[PDB]
Amino acid sequence: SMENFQKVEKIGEGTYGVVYKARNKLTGEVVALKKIRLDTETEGVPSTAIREISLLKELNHPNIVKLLDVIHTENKLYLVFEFLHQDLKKFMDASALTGIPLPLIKSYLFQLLQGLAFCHSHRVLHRDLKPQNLLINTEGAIKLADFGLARAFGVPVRTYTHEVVTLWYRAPEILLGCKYYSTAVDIWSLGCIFAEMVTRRALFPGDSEIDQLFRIFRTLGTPDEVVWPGVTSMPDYKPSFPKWARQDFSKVVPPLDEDGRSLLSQMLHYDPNKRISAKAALAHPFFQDVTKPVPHL
Amino acid sequence: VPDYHEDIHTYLREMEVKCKPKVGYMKKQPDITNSMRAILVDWLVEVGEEYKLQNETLHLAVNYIDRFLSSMSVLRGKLQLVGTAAMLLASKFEEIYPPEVAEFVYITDDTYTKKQVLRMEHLVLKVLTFDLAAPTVNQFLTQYFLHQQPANCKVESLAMFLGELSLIDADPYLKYLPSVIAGAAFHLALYTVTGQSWPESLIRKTGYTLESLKPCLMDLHQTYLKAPQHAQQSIREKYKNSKYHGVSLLNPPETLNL
Ligand SMILES: Clc1cccc(Nc2nc(OCC3CCCCC3)c3[nH]cnc3n2)c1
Repeated sequence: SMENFQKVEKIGEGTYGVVYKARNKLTGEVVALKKIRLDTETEGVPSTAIREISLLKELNHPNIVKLLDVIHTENKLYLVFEFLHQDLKKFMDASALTGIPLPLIKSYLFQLLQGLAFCHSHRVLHRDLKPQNLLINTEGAIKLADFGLARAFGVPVRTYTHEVVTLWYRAPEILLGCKYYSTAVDIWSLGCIFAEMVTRRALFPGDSEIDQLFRIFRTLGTPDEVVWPGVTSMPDYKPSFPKWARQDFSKVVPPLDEDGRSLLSQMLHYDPNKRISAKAALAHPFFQDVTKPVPHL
Repeated sequence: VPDYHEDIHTYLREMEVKCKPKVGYMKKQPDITNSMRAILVDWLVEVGEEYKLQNETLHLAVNYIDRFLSSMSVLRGKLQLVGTAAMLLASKFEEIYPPEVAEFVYITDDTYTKKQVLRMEHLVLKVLTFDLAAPTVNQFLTQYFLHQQPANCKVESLAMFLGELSLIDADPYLKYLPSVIAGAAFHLALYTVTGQSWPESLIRKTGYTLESLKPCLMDLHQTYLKAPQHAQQSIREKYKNSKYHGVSLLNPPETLNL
């Protein structure tokens, strides 16, 4: 079943399973294989694989990792995916003495926004956007990957899982216990990623939920009823929260130009209703000169 | 947050045609019948109530059973096993805390083993080729509810109730797409509770008018009128609860004047 694939090395482990680099012996295609250990008399096929496969077979897009096949054995399940060369986190690491050239940053964000609008227009929430789940190739593409925490949503949304998003990229409405979250949580993550590509350090690296909330509040101001109607009634909202004054965005990501700051501040708006959708962000003046430089590795 | 409401609606319209079960499959099933499928669905409604599952979970399980039975011949003693595996898969896909496999094994009262449930889960995945994100009547209802002037909780729960009743009876409801059943259930609920009719803003959205909803609506009306007599009664009982505003013992209108 796996007869025509030749394993090359282990790539890593994400939300569930294990990923390897492999080579199709007959066609030459290099692929990533995500091995899913099943068993039986356990839970059967994990809900994470069920959601990942059914959603990725629907999501055909240049900026979304392409699921090529599913090899479904009595014992194991193997997801065959197009092979990407590196993760954004490793690329930023490799660039941290020099920095990522502005045009590559803009192209990467433009591409991420396209992948994300396509997800959201197909009723899919990603819910784990972070630099290690964003994969680049040597032709300048960048693609959303690891849909292990994703889910299909309904209009209007109902309550979904609370334990979502790695903490440094987690939106405020999740941190505060909102009953309903939606597509704005993936935009907040991407806005933290955009800042991180530019400063090359995580915008809000908290070590706990309340630390994460205070880090966000010291940068954007502690939210009130004016900025975010309803904030004070949120479940984990506390009247004892320190009231920090909002920082001037030119000080938040100092190298960003006016267009860039305007775009980042709309991706980090507190109120998920005012936070910019991915579709609308693609027409932001920041991208008027977007091109596609590649990366290197 | 309506930036994608129309892209999503358009996409669900495209996918419900691709997820559509085969309209006359029961006449190709040697051993099972419409009435046997009614008994299975009624039972799944009871299971959803017992583990407090979402209504969407129920609608997805049923879509999985109808698509599985569309290409797989099943003996009557195994129909519950297919329905159990489908309900397990739908719980995994849609629920925050699905029941565990042992809970599914227990509620078949040990008719099957855990090993058979897990082997059937895999068979259903392979038959449906892992394509489980199917549009449901419930997903179209919820988008239609947004057009209400003002919102009416009785209208919503009664449209859910009517949409659910259509799951039980393959004949006639397997002919109608999820969006159309939802349009009939929304109009019927609205007319029963308020006197109002399918709004003009939903003709613009959907393209459906009362004339195009007419065949489904005539079918749904009769189902509504005859509900108290149907051999399956778990949906009327579930909709006696206050969680659903007691809508099942609202009186159906005698005529629709269409
Ligand atoms: Cl050396 C190298 C370095 C990074 C990536 C990759 N390649 C690659 N990895 C995947 O999952 C990688 C996975 C690793 C753990 C964290 C989540 C992502 C893929 N899924 C579809 N295509 C994929 N391509 C390779």
